[PDB]
Amino acid sequence: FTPANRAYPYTRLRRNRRDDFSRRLVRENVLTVDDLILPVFVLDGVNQRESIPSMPGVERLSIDQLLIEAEEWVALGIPALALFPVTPVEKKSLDAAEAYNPEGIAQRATRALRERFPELGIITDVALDPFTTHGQDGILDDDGYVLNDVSIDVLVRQALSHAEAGAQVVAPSDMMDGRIGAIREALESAGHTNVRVMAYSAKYASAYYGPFRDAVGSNKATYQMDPANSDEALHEVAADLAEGADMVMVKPGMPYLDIVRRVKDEFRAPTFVYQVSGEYAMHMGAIQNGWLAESVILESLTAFKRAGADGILTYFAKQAAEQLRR
Amino acid sequence: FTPANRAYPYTRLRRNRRDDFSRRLVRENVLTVDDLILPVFVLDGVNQRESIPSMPGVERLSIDQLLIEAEEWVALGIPALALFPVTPVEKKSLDAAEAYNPEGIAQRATRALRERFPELGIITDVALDPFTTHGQDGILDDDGYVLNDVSIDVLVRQALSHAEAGAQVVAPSDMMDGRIGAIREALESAGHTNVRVMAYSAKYASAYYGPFRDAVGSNKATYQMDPANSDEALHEVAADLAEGADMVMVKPGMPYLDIVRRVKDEFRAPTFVYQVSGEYAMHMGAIQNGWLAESVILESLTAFKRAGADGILTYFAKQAAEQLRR
Amino acid sequence: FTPANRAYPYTRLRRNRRDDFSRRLVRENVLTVDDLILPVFVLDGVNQRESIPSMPGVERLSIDQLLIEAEEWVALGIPALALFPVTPVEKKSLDAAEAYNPEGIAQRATRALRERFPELGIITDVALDPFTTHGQDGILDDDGYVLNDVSIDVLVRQALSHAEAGAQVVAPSDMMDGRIGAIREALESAGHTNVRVMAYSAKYASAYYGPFRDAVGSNKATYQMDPANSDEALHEVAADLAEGADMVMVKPGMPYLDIVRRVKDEFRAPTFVYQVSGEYAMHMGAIQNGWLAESVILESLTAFKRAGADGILTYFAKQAAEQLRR
Amino acid sequence: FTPANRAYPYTRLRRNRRDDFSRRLVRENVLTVDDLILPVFVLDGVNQRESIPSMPGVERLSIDQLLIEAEEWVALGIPALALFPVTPVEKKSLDAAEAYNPEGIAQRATRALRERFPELGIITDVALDPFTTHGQDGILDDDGYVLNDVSIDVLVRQALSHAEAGAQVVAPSDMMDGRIGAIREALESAGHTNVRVMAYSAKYASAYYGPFRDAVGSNKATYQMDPANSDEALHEVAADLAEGADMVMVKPGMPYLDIVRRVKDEFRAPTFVYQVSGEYAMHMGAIQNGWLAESVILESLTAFKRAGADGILTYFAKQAAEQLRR
Amino acid sequence: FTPANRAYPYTRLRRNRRDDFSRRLVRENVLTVDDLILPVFVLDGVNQRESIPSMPGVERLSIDQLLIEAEEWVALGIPALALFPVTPVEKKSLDAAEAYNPEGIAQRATRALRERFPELGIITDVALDPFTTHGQDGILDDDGYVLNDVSIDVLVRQALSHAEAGAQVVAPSDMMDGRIGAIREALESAGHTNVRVMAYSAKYASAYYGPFRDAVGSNKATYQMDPANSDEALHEVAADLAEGADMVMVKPGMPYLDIVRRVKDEFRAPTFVYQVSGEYAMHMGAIQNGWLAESVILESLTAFKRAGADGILTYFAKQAAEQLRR
Amino acid sequence: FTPANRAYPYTRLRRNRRDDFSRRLVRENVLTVDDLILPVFVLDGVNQRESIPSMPGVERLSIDQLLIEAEEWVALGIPALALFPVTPVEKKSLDAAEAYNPEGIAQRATRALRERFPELGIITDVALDPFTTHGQDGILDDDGYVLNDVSIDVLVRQALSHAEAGAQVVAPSDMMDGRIGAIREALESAGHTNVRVMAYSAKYASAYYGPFRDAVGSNKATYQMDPANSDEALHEVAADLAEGADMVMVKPGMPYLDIVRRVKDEFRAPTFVYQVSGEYAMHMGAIQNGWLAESVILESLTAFKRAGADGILTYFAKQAAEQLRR
Ligand SMILES: [Cl-]
Ligand SMILES: [Cl-]
Ligand SMILES: [Cl-]
Ligand SMILES: [Mg+2]
Ligand SMILES: [Mg+2]
Ligand SMILES: [Mg+2]
Ligand SMILES: [Mg+2]
Ligand SMILES: [Mg+2]
Ligand SMILES: [Mg+2]
Repeated sequence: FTPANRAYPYTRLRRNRRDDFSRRLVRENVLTVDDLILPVFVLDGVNQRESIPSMPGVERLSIDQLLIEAEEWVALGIPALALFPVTPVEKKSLDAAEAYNPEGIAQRATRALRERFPELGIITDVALDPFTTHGQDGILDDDGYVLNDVSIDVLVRQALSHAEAGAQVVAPSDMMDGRIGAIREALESAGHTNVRVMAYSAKYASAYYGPFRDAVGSNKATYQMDPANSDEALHEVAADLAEGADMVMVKPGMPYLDIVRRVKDEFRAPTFVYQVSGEYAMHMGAIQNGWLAESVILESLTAFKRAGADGILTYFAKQAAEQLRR
Repeated sequence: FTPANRAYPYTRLRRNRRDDFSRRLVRENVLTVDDLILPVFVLDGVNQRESIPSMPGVERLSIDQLLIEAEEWVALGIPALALFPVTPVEKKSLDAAEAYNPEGIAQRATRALRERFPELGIITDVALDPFTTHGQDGILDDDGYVLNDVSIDVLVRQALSHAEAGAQVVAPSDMMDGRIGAIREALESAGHTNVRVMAYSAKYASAYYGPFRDAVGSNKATYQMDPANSDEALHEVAADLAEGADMVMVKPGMPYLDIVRRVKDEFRAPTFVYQVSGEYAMHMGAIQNGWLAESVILESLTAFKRAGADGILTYFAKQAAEQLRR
Repeated sequence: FTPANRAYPYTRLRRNRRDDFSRRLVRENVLTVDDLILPVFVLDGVNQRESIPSMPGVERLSIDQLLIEAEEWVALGIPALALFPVTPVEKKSLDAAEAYNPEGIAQRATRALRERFPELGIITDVALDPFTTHGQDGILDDDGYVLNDVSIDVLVRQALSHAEAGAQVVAPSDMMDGRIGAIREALESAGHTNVRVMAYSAKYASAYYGPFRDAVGSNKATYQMDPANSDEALHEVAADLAEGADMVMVKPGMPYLDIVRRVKDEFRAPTFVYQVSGEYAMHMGAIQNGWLAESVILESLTAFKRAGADGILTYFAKQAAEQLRR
Repeated sequence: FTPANRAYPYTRLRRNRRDDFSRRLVRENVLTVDDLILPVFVLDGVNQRESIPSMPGVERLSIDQLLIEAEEWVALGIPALALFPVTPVEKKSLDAAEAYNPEGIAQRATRALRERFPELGIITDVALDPFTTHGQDGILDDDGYVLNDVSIDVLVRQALSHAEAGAQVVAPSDMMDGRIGAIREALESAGHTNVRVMAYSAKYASAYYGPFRDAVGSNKATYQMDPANSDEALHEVAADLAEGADMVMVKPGMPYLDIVRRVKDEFRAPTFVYQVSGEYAMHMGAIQNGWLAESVILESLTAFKRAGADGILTYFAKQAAEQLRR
Repeated sequence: FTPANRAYPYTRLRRNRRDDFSRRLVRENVLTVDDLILPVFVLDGVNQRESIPSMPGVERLSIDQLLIEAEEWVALGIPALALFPVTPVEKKSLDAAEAYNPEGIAQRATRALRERFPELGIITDVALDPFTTHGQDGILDDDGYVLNDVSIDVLVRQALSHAEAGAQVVAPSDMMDGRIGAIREALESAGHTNVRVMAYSAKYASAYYGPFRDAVGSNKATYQMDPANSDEALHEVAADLAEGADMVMVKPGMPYLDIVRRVKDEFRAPTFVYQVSGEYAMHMGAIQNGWLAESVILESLTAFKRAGADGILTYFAKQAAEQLRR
Repeated sequence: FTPANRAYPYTRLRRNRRDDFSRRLVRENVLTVDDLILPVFVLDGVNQRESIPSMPGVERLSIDQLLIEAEEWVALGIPALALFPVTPVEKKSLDAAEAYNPEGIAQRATRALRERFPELGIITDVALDPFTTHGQDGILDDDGYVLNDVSIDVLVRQALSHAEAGAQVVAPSDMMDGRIGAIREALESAGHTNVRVMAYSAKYASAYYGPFRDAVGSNKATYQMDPANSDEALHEVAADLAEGADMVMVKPGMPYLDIVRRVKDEFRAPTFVYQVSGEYAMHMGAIQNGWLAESVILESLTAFKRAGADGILTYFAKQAAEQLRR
């Protein structure tokens, strides 16, 4: 940046703000539907639609209902969904075998969506915490610590089962060291040459995941990042890029826009951000109370674009796409 | 940033995360009470405390009551308050003369606080919109446009009145071009050599100010910044620094943490951020609903520190200070 | 850095200095107990406490006494100790076998502290100079030169014995080329996945180690760095990061704050610094003589934080923690 | 900095360390006598040499004695002296008039030295605190605050008196805002076109000045810098360069070597550093006690060179010069 | 670089130039004997000293005479010699076997100097052009092109024979791709752990080598660099650093000071420069004609230091060392 | 610079060197005649050509003879001449009045050339040293010091006289501070809006000017730059650009190519360099002696282009132009 000796009154920054036409001409960023990814909670069974108290307006959907809702998501131009299965309690186990079951919810939903909506991106969640008995992040040693490499073995099986089900993108959310490279080598070995890996690169140990936990039915500091740390996120992303990630993600979203910006600025790679359950809930609640105008939805999403995000995982994706088409 | 060829498994970023002691050693940023500024809403009477509906848990206080609660804020070590008077409708006018009234709420509160707590920082609000007939940002021309230099004349008189009342800091929130230099020159000519000017430098035309209206009882795009614009913020800050600001501020806060980052990175000057009414209300609502843990408060405030903020204007200051103490 | 055309009298840098509250608000760095690591000299035997003339106020402690003193170090919140055994003269030998003895002082002290204070970080010293016959840095060839790779073989055995004793961090202080990578591969091979390596990366051939030598009972230019060289430190650290170090350290401390700064700025990695025996002795002596106020202790430590250090090895850690709690 | 993929064992940084000749070839910085400035304490009488208790080995000297010892300093090639007069208590006053007295100690010493050693640089101290009733930094208001611009008026008269006495360099150590520009303009208007101004630009509110008080016989936070602050030093230096300083100084020295580094790196201007009384005393005390080898003197001074200093104000200048000669 | 708004007449850059003492204080670089390497031409036989018409004052020396002259080079403090054998015509051959002969001139001279002057650095020339029949750079294919990898095989044998003879540094001047890595691996494999490799990294196809060719008794564009190219030199040096060079050199010298500067600035590695035969001859000739003052010698060498060189190969090394001691 | 992991044998930098055509394609810089400025020595008579002993092949020419040879220079496409008058001793004086004489050699030559070759650039020398009694650089005070601002008064009158004579470019070589701004302001006030000012910005106190004295028939350290200093050159250039120079020059040339590089890199402004009399003489002497091939001329000039020069003042301009043509 060079200020170029710009000085009032020769320079008045209000002149460009004076009229809509000039504000439009100098506008640095615009949000479009191309930027939006919808996370969706997927139930077992048939003809199920369940509200989530902590996420007003978001429903968990059985696969038949998901296919029905998706017709309109596609009609709105939403490029991709991110699937989050709501695992039946009885399918949770010590070594998370359900993660790689070809008849698991994520795998079934994937095959169904790929057949019905061939152009719709399906991003699966590579993660053991939907399948472990008490939502722990992976396979535990005798001290209750999440074992890094052993958990990766299971994550790899899971990633392969998602690729087999036809997922165009797998997104590992587990925060094990080196899992991106492990998953990429396994995809490459098995001939899944074009399956994208969207790394959750700089994922923070956060209070903002609370409502998601309520939605899926479920310590973090030994794998997820300390919210205090910014330089560390660069090291996380550099490793995931070296290991072969096609896209890198920051999570949570708005509370870490500084991280989105540093990551985009330093690596110039496809950079994604998750506007998490907590962010959605606090915005929606404030809107319902009449504390915040509905225009806050697009403002919050524009923030991600300005900060350098290429795409945004957001529960507002349908509302935003509606407000963008209109 | 040099990645220095760090690679798994020689590099495992979980090793520093393994134990609390190493997490503490590598922790990049820590919030303290010396980062906190409490905004307070000030009433015109005596023995008055009112609850604000759209800001649950925030009260408007008469000066006598403000003096009482300030005992607690000072005991907690909160360095400064930012005063926001709740102007009676009868004192509102087209010329905003109440802005520089020696017996305006802001002026009376300042005098009372400076006398009772000589070490407590008082930051006054240099702004016409609390004093105009319908909350417009300044003096209007025939077209209803907020005239720049003519509004500045009033803001200067107001800043001088705050300095006369003993405010250590005046904070112009008006977003007229060149007002920082005009206020600084007036303060200098009048001999108020040490009155700090905290510029609201990069202040966005935002939906997040919604609940503030409910607190103080009140076209923004022609003076406040387009949320889409990041480069433009650097030009705003550069001008305010040239014009004599001792500190510069980004507003709103969490939706603009990338802006905080860029401003701190490029200017290396004292950088402040406002966690605005809508950010407070969003968080408080989710906490009250039991959707989010109370730990999000410290998490939200830590973000500002990590992003580069030196100080945070936050309605959570007392709560935060009590959590930091214990 | 962009100066932003800031000019007296519009800019007066004394305004922020005018009051405690504003000095606090703009304060760029603060020292906390999270930043402190205490080095401790450990004797053989029982019920031993020996003063060190060249390090007033520092005592060498047998393990029983160390456990007793540690209760209070932990109570003060000191996150970690760095152990320096005082090796009995008769246990020194040509090929430094004592370095890896499971019944060596460092190994015994480690097991005792890990059991008694499970949350306290134990940083061991990976070094052959406590175990060689005349304090030489490693294994000598027939010319009296310290052989690089042969010394690393012994250092690796030692590092493994520390990991076996339960040390969470091993800190190689030997300045052999490539020892960080050698030690990391051996830790990885043996399943010590989470043992941290705190590299003494840029360690200078220094006169400031004199009192430490007195404390432990003991040429340098062929392995330790020439104090003239700054660019070279970057090459040292880049290699240690590539080789898998979790933290990198500069030593001595205050005489090399420029190096701390370059290292933090260039690599953005966890950066440590040793305020060595000589630095402690000259400060303590000057304080005892009434030449320097006690406030110099916290000033010297604040310098490390400002310079970019994440943690500081300092014999003042107890005094500083006391003065920070109070 | 490009690490250029250097890796062990292809890269072994010990190879250049192997022999004295290669160490000499790669040596990045060398101290010489042309880096050294000797501060001297000057008495008001004749045939006077006094030992300073808190600065062992440093003497206060009458002008006749100063002239004698200067023969030795000149023979050693020390380029400049910095004069610090020891003002008799009777000459101290609220208006600090002695500061510009044509027969003040500083003015008499300057005239005598310029005549006797025409090639020797004389750096005078532009400062009010040697002349004020109780060593306060400048003229006080009713509240006991050091008034900026009014103190500057006195400093300007003083700088002019030093120039009239023939000083080649005036060095304002007062830390008033804008004094460099005010002194430069006065010097220019009076025709002292070639009088250099060595600004004390980044001078910290430090405990390290303790022994200086014992030498000269004498709220600092309101003009001197907070030790925590690094970015702020760049703003101080930028202003002094704009205002006409020929050289800029960091003070104290070794506790602020990161500041020396940053200042040299960003401005590429002649950069000076003061190894202050407390740094001297710390080192001298440890040497006298036999805790540190006398080689620490050259090591401490080499640090300044490596950090970026062009010149060092040091009480060790004569000792250093004798060591460099032999 | 930030100009810091420095402006005449507040800034007059002549003030620092006014007096010797201040010019000395701000002087950015100084040449010392530590910077000098003497190239020497070595004859077969005994009691030989031959003048070189194109290099006035430079003599070729048999080994006995070289030992005699070296006593004084060592007395002057010259840290190292670079040896250039004058190969007997009858020892030149198709496959340059003389390069690795343990009884070759370079090998014999090396053993003799290492025994007699153990502290003197001996830099040998790894090159096939002294041993090929018509001074071609290496082994020719059937088109007369210098084969890269086959020539490296011979260069490696030669480098090993120099290490065996005791050379502390080998300097490959051949400009084959990858020879630095090949030579380093062979040195490492054979246990020559500390033998330095001083790469001729960015060596240009130059007319300035003419007199050297006369001195040793002897197309270039297919291996030596085009004098037009600057970016290319960075690629050359990056590769040599990756391949394990301890020092990197630019050649010729003064006509490529821009390259010295870029190389030092970009890599921050030990950077050397050869002031070649042509540079020496044109300076010496101009001095002998009375066209240039003798002071041009030190000026030319100071240029290398200012440009960023750590050491200089120069036929003026004895004259310069004399003029530096005196 | 990103090395982009280029490694042998995948990267072989000899591949582009293999054939003339690829060498031509990758060639980074090319000298042309549009880079060349010819300095010429101008005599006061008619029918005069004199050989300069210390500049073999360079002639001093009367204006009539200059007009004749200029036919050839123009036919070769040389864009500009730099005039250096050879002032008769009778016209030399303490006040240097001949400098602005409308019938001075420089003024007469300019008028004659502008009329005869309207497209040929004429660069006059703004300098007092051709006109002062003993070749001193300007007007002297009682101490023999070259007074800055008083010399500038004469230089301004001279620059105006050159502009009146029709010079398109005035080039002040005097090294007084602020003279560029003073000349620019005078030219502007007099309406010479398009007269270019080519500042000698970074002109070193050099031995390389020796033969120039023999050409024109004639303490430098107090105005010309110390050869040791590089950072200082950037401050000199920044000032001249601020003061209105259209182009800036480094002098001497080849000994300061790092300075050319830094100046072009930092300012990106039209950058010129003087291959001075001593550089010419060194090269010419070696060529005449048969020590160096005539190809060194183009090699020396290509260096300037590669270093960043836009134009070169060179006594080889005619030779170079003839070589470039053929
Ligand atoms: Cl004030
Ligand atoms: Cl003067
Ligand atoms: Cl014109
Ligand atoms: Mg990771
Ligand atoms: Mg503005
Ligand atoms: Mg190392
Ligand atoms: Mg200042
Ligand atoms: Mg190469
Ligand atoms: Mg100049």
